[PDB]
Amino acid sequence: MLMPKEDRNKIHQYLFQEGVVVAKKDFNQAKHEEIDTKNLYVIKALQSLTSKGYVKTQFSWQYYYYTLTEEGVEYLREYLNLPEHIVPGTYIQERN
Amino acid sequence: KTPNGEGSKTWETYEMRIHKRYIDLEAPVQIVKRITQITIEPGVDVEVVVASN
Amino acid sequence: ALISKKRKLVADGVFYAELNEFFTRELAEEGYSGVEVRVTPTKTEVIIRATRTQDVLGENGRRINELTLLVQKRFKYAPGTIVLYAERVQDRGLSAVAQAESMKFKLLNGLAIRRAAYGVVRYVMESGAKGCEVVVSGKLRAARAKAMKFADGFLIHSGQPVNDFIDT
Amino acid sequence: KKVYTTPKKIKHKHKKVKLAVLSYYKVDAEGKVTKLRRECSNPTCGAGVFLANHKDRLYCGKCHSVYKVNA
Amino acid sequence: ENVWFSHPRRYGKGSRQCRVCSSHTGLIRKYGLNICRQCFREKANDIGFNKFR
RNA sequence: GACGGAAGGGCACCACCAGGAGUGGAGCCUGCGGCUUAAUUUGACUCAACACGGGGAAACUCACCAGGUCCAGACACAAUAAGGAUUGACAGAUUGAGAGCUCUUUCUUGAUUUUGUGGGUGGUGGUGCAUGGCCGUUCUUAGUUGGUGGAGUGAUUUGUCUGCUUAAUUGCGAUAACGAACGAGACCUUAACCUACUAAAUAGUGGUGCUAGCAUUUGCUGGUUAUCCACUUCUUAGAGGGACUAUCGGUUUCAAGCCGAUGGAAGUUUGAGGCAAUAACAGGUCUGUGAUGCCCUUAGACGUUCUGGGCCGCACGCGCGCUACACUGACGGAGCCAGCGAGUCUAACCUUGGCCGAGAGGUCUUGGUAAUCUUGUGAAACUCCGUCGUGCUGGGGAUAGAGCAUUGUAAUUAUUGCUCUUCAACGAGGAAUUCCUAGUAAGCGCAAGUCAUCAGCUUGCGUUGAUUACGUCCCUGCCCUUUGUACACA
Ligand SMILES: [Mg+2]
Ligand SMILES: [Mg+2]
Ligand SMILES: [Mg+2]
Ligand SMILES: [Mg+2]
Ligand SMILES: [Mg+2]
Ligand SMILES: [Mg+2]
Ligand SMILES: [Mg+2]
Ligand SMILES: [Mg+2]
Ligand SMILES: [Mg+2]
Ligand SMILES: [Mg+2]
Ligand SMILES: [Mg+2]
Ligand SMILES: [Mg+2]
Ligand SMILES: [Mg+2]
Ligand SMILES: [Mg+2]
Ligand SMILES: [Mg+2]
Ligand SMILES: [Mg+2]
Ligand SMILES: [Mg+2]
Ligand SMILES: [Mg+2]
Ligand SMILES: [Mg+2]
Ligand SMILES: [Mg+2]
Ligand SMILES: [Mg+2]
Ligand SMILES: [Mg+2]
Ligand SMILES: [Mg+2]
Ligand SMILES: [Mg+2]
Ligand SMILES: [Mg+2]
Ligand SMILES: [Mg+2]
Ligand SMILES: [Mg+2]
Ligand SMILES: [Mg+2]
Ligand SMILES: [Mg+2]
Ligand SMILES: [Mg+2]
Ligand SMILES: [Mg+2]
Ligand SMILES: [Mg+2]
Ligand SMILES: [Mg+2]
Ligand SMILES: [Mg+2]
Ligand SMILES: [Mg+2]
Ligand SMILES: [Mg+2]
Ligand SMILES: [Mg+2]
Ligand SMILES: [Mg+2]
Ligand SMILES: [Mg+2]
Ligand SMILES: [Mg+2]
Ligand SMILES: [Mg+2]
Ligand SMILES: [Mg+2]
Ligand SMILES: [Zn+2]
Ligand SMILES: [Zn+2]
Repeated sequence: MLMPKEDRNKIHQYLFQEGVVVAKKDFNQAKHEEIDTKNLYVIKALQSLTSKGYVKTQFSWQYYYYTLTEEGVEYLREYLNLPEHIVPGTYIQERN
Repeated sequence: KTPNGEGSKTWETYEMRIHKRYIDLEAPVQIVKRITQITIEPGVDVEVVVASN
Repeated sequence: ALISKKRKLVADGVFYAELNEFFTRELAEEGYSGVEVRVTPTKTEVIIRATRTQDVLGENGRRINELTLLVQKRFKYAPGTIVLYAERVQDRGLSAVAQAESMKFKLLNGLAIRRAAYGVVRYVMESGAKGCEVVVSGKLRAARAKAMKFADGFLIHSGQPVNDFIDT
Repeated sequence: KKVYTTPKKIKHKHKKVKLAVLSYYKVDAEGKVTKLRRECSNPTCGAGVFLANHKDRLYCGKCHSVYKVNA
Repeated sequence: ENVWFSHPRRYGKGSRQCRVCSSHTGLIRKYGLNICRQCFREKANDIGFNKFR
């Protein structure tokens, strides 16, 4: 999908530090939770990612519950140019 | 009872029963912080409201 | 807040019904059998009752860490107000939810319809159950759909104890 | 039902032709550069954009619709 | 950047949709559940609605 | 096995008798067919299509029709391309249009993309005669199969039954069958009963203070929320109690059971429901589903979106309902009686009270996230007091004109409410046909569902409350055996 570099870089930055990105299947919204871009700019960004691996997708009641896999860790590390030994989301804070 | 319009016109009903209690207890605040962490139960709402004013 | 009890208790049932299908689709390959929810202040408890909890836990807490994030990032919970607990179900072969998922994985691997049905009826009746039946509908080497009744045991079909003693 | 036996109706999309856009300057030797097509006073794009003069009207392509600059 | 493509959808059947499959026919507005009547029966046991009478 | 204008037995008011209110006749609301149309989207056709798809369609919904946009064609490969591979836009032109859709034009945007191949995605597209699921129906009637042992060379049969008794394959019993599994029954929910239990300022009463009016000899009728206490009779519902055909009198050879009386809140399975087997249908739904095989389509789109129109058009036929054909009634005052319910958070729901207005309604505030406020939903039929006096009348309110308002961005094909005026057909409905056995039929209104607004629909509830059976197989039709068959697509 044709989208500017400001909108796409706000998605992959939020995807790496959190792991879970959800988006209700509802258009002409353009303002949703914790992401500045449109609802359309979130869904088609990661739907471009599903056909090459790197992410797992479950539908779940029109809400699009997404799941990052271990292969998409290397792709977002090269994209954002973040250094190694910092993997957020996988390691638990204290016990559980 | 049917998803389509064909068939005899059979209707289907459902019900959910809601039960509600309230107990007035002139209690000190020390036993208030104990009674909330005890007697927990799923599907049960526990509300504590301010006094008569 | 400020929701009437004729709507809040209904929305709590929608909350259970919404999480029934998602933890069925996501935890399909882990032997899902049903959940229960326990709401307490400062910590909401959702018990994940499955057959195999190591695959739910994953390698040193990676999959169960994501399942807590799948809930609170859409349902608008604060971070740290929801904990999902994994629990292994007791006596696998007594709940028909996990045995229905076992029918799906045998047919996707290429196993025959007669052997996959007979393997479960021999498993349920030896697990300590009173009776079981397996009904398979659809086409079975045909262009026209049929139905077979693989029943074995003591099964009643009418009345109140149907709502208490069988899982469908 | 829907064989679409309507008339011709020749319609197409836009072009966005790649002409020599940045070949329009007035450079001198030793050493000054006199820039034609004078800029705007837009406080969002500071001294970077230009204006196109068609007929008694200078328009900014960066801003979308309505900013009237005349010369 | 879209003056077009929008329509007032604050009322009627097209204003809302079912939270199960986005169906517009046979929807329940009562009790704030918004389930269509075909998918309500498959999930009535999950919510707590049972058949007594 | 099916079917008999075959026999025996049994049952049903989706069957009939004794009846009740009807429909069919009239207007109108709505659904279907037909006709018409740019489109009048399309399923369903005896029960088991037709006020059905929860379908009370102004946009949306909608799939139809006439036009204009958008890519939201993932990714892979190849090619073009930083000297710009493509995005956006004013004014004018153009367009229904303040869509740059395209064009006159020259700034913009930066590889996120474009072109082609390959492959996906979407579809209320086709196929329910590829299906899953769910429902309807055959059966709302009592049926339904295995283990082992008998009969037969076998298909099969016995068990699963001559008789008697029940709503029932219910049982008593009889017996090459003996013991079991389903359905029925049981169970569950609700309506009825407990002057007993645990309790209640979110349910009520009594008493004591204050206080208003009438009689005044002590009274009577009301008001007032932490004044002050007691109680749980009603109302609410936790745990329980309670009919079991009990007791008694007859009847069948005892026995299962039936009938009558008394007692008792209740003696038709206490009344009414929920659940409801085996086998089956080319029953219905691909238009509930991101449940789905296959096929078609995939960009001047059978994707999606916007504007407008349609689904409401019509010489005619049918179905379900509404209002009526009055004086057991209309009309005007007055009497004034319920239950099942439902209601607003990051908003605009149910509405009391006070003003304005003939009404519709408007306005200012308040209570209630609810046994609290709306709400005692002081609803209608009804009851009283009057007018009316038989005349298509004052019964009937269809049709049609003008105006005032509400809902909504938008109401023209009048959304709907209100006021004036118009005031037709219809004088008890032919042949036929539907529903119903007690607080049921019928009359009556309310709430809820769909809902921004609109039922004349439907799901529940309450008020008033009959006549006539307590049977039979005559008609329609269903079970059990016996028998006939050239039927098995029965
Ligand atoms: Mg039984
Ligand atoms: Mg029963
Ligand atoms: Mg074409
Ligand atoms: Mg619209
Ligand atoms: Mg009679
Ligand atoms: Mg109408
Ligand atoms: Mg009609
Ligand atoms: Mg039509
Ligand atoms: Mg068509
Ligand atoms: Mg069709
Ligand atoms: Mg037929
Ligand atoms: Mg029938
Ligand atoms: Mg109806
Ligand atoms: Mg269509
Ligand atoms: Mg020019
Ligand atoms: Mg079929
Ligand atoms: Mg089917
Ligand atoms: Mg044998
Ligand atoms: Mg027999
Ligand atoms: Mg037999
Ligand atoms: Mg009971
Ligand atoms: Mg009492
Ligand atoms: Mg049956
Ligand atoms: Mg259908
Ligand atoms: Mg439909
Ligand atoms: Mg379907
Ligand atoms: Mg073309
Ligand atoms: Mg072409
Ligand atoms: Mg072309
Ligand atoms: Mg338009
Ligand atoms: Mg229209
Ligand atoms: Mg009179
Ligand atoms: Mg009167
Ligand atoms: Mg009265
Ligand atoms: Mg308020
Ligand atoms: Mg009350
Ligand atoms: Mg009253
Ligand atoms: Mg009266
Ligand atoms: Mg008729
Ligand atoms: Mg009503
Ligand atoms: Mg209504
Ligand atoms: Mg009878
Ligand atoms: Zn500018
Ligand atoms: Zn749905």
